[PDB]
Amino acid sequence: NWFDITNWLWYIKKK
Amino acid sequence: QVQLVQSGAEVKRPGSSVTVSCKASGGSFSTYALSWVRQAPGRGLEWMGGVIPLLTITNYAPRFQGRITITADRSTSTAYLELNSLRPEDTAVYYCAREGTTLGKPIGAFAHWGQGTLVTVSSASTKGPSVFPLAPGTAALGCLVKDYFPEPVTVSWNSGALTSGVHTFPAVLQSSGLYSLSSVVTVPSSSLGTQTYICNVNHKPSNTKVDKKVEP
Amino acid sequence: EIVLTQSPGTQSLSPGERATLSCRASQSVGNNKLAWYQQRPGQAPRLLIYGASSRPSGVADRFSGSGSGTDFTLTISRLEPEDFAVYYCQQYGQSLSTFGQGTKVEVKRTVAAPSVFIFPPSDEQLKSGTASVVCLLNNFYPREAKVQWKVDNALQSGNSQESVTEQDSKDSTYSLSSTLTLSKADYEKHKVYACEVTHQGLSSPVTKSFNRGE
Repeated sequence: NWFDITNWLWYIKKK
Repeated sequence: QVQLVQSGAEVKRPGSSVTVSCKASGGSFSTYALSWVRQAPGRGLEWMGGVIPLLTITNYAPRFQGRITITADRSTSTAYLELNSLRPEDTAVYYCAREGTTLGKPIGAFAHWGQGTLVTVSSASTKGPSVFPLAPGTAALGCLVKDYFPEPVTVSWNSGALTSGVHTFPAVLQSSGLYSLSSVVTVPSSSLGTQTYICNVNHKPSNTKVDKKVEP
Repeated sequence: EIVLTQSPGTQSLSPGERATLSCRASQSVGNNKLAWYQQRPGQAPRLLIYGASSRPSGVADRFSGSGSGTDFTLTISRLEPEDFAVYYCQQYGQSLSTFGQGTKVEVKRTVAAPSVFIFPPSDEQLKSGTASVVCLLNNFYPREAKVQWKVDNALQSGNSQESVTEQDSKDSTYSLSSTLTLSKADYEKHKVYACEVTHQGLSSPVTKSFNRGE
């Protein structure tokens, strides 16, 4: 789901 | 706060391509999803597509795949919609919309909307309207604002002093490709001899500014 | 492609009443990625609910979302005057996002029959070689109404256009205007111009008419 990509991006840019 | 500002309304010829822009400020541009949604006159919302700027990953609705391009430029925080091979059916207000956040966690749903861009697909030329009276218990009277292009026109009565009982109708698109609009007001019959009724019509694109006295 | 069905497309409700708006999906919506928007005339849509039940900051808590899978509901616990608007559902659980067709929440009021007025072409327009005849249906409820033009008792087709106002913010009525357009030459071929109006508030059709040049 393309609408989930920015959520993933937000997560990996925290860690 | 996130603000989206779109480019202004445009008239496009059939078969041409249109570019609409959306400049963002007040948040992170690159890591949030930006979509385009359109709304044809009197119709519902239609999702067209979107872009994630940082990744240059686009996502188009199947019915626009091959006819649209969405791009982003982080140097100006601007997103662009290109729509090609325009037809009358493409006449619509085009909105850019950015997903909301809980620089926080994105929610997918569109919390942030541009003001919209009206794109009119037409072969018509700019033309100012003629303004005709609709001459008058209760009486009705009005003005017929006929044959103008493009939208919009605005109508007031007695320089804005009269609003009670005023109805200004949605414009209709005529076979000529020109618009027509009516505005009416109901008044006491007894007031027809003692009170003056003037409709003030403004059509900015043609600089048509007419104040028409409506008489029995 | 997930099809979202909002039925009915219009709900007529009284101020203060509860409202429940349904959105049925043709297949299960992934992770309940279901959103609701409100839209007023002249304005961009506004997000009310996301993720089926989550409410953005600033949105009134009289709006609530519920449901999962294929069955979703927007509930407005008590309708305020500003809540009469159009509501759209949207799913974004697949890369192809879709909207429902929308549901208009309108103000229910007592039936009002239209007051009908007919207007001959102006002398000014006639001088220009064209004739527009206008029929006004004023202040009626409910919205459904029909207008038929008759010229010397001949039913007209294809030479008229009509439009309807938004529901009036003060008395919750509608108005409708229809315009019949002919060349001056054709206008002058006929005598009686009439519009015939049907409406729930009328027990039988109302006709208004004039005789040309009288």
